[PDB]
Amino acid sequence: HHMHEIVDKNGKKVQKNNLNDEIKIIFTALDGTLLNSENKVSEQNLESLIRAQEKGIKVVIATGRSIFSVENVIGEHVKKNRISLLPGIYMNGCVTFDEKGSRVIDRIMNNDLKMEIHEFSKQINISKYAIWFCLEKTYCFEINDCIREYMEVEALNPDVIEDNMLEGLTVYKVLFSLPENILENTLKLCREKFSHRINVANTFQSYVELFHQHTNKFEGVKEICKYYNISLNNALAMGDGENDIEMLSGLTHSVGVHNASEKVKNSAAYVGPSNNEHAISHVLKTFCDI
Ligand SMILES: O=P(O)(O)OC[C@H]1O[C@H](O)[C@@H](O)[C@@H](O)[C@@H]1O
Ligand SMILES: [Mg+2]
Repeated sequence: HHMHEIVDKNGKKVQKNNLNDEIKIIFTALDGTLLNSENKVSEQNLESLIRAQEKGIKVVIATGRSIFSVENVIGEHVKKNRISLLPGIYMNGCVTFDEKGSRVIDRIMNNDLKMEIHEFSKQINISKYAIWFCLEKTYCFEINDCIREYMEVEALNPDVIEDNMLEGLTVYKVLFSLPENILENTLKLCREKFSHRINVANTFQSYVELFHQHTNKFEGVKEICKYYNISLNNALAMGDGENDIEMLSGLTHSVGVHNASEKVKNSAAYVGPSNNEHAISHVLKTFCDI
C-alpha cells in the first residue's frame, strides 16, 4: 500500500542512500501534521520520537498556537521530556523561543493596524468570531458555536472581554473561527483590505489567522537553525496548512502530509503519509534511518 511512503514530485520513493544531507532537526506543524484527527500523538509517532531523542535529532514544534495551548494538548509528552517546547516556533513565528525561553522573534502587531482590523471585523460582522492573541493570554468578545468549536480543539479558553478593552491589549495575531459558509468570502475580503499590511492564512478548516506580514514559521526556522549552527540543508520541515508554505518551500527537504491541500503539497519537496498515518515516524525512518 501507499499509506506509509514518502515520495518526490515524480512519485518516486525517497531513498536514504540517495540523500546527501544529514537531517539534524525537524520542524513540524502540530495540528494536521504531528497530531492525528483526534489531536493525539499516535503511539507509532511517539515511539519514533523516543528514538529520535536517543539519536540526538531535534524536533521543534512550529505552530500558529501559543506555547500555552500546545502544553495543554501534548502536556503528557512534554512532562516526560519526550517533546520539547523550547526551542519552539509559536504564533506562526511571531513568538519564537530559544531553549532558554527567550524570544528570538517577537513580532507585535502595530496598534493602529490592530484597531483597523478590529473595526473592519466589526464592519463585516466577524468580530464575534475573533480570538485575539496577547503574549500570555487570548481574548474573545462572545461565545458562540464557532468560538466553542475553537475552544474544544485549541484546549485553551479565551477570556471574554468587552470591545473597548482591545485598544489597551498588546497583540501578536487574531484568529477568526469562522462558519464554513462565510469562509471563502471572508478570506477574500481580508486579503483585499489587508494586502501588504498583514499575513492572512487559512490555517485549519475555517480558521483565518492574521499576523505580522513579514513573519512566518520559516523565519522561526532560520533563527533556530542559526542558534544550533545548523545549515538549512540539514533541516527538514513538515506541514499541512497555508501557514506552513514558507517553511516547506524555504527548505530543500520538506514534507507535505497527504491530507494537505494541493497548494501546500506543491510547496513541499516531498509528499508523505497523512497525519493519521504516523507521518513523523516515517519521515524519521526515511531521512534519519530511524
Ligand atoms: O500550526 P499548527 O500547529 O499546524 O496548528 C494550526 C491549527 O491549530 C489549531 O488546530 C487551531 O487553532 C486551528 O485554527 C489552526 O489552524
Ligand atoms: Mg496544521
